[PDB]
Amino acid sequence: AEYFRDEGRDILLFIDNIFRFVQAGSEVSSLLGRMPSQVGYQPTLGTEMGELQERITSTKRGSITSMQAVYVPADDYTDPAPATVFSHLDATISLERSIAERAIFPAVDPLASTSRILDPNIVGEEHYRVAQEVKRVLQRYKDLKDIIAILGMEELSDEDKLTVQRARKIELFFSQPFTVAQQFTGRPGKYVPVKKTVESFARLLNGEGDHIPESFFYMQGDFDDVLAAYEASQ
Amino acid sequence: PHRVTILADTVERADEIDEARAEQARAEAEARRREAQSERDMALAEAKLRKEMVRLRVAQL
Repeated sequence: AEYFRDEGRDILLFIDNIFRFVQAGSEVSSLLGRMPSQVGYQPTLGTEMGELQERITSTKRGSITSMQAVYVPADDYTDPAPATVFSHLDATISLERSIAERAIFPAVDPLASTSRILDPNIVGEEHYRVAQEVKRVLQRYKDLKDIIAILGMEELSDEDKLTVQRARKIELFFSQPFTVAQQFTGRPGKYVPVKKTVESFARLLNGEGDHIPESFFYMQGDFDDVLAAYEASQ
Repeated sequence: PHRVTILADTVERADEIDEARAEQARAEAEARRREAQSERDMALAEAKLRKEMVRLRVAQL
């Protein structure tokens, strides 16, 4: 890919399981007799990760638009491999098993996913405000998970109840069918532009769609699809 | 013709006189209100307070 970047051609780079790259290094180091570090990993983990990742950079001659995957052993995000990857990224997207087990197949945790370009100068003022509000909601939800778990929904205040309802609606709404998921899911794929996503979430945060039951936000596109499904259900 | 009912607002027996010294009023002063209510309110409020404080303390799960 560096040859194409050096000549000016834009490159889309898709590496799969950078972890597997690190695990192999670990096995090679174990066979090489090096002194093991942390959970059996190689002593030269950071240097190997740097040597691989610093080559994945957009330079002044060309740009590499790199998308990587990382496998977390078990479900431990504190494992040395993902912990080393985290500092080598502009955008991080954290998929959680708990979200996935809720049939939310995108499975992305909004609170554990960040990006450097989520900047009002770069992405737009409305997009930035909508994203920050969609995080402040679901942060109020994460702060109240135990109270809902033990005492129940009733003990919360009225505005807290509203924020929790909107947060659960947002969790359902982040779900989205994929065109490549037709093999095991019957939902047709949906492509939601960034403008439509921002508008849908801004409308959801304003209050439009409060009357809609949460189940209608599951496996939908923009807010218009949810409204159409609600009207179909009457 | 066969029964009498008195739907009286308040019925008192001053003839007893010792009713005050009697638990009817004496206990009403201590065995009632003092512990029947005040102690109930104190204990229940303390339980709610301990619950609220520990539910703040558990706000990291």
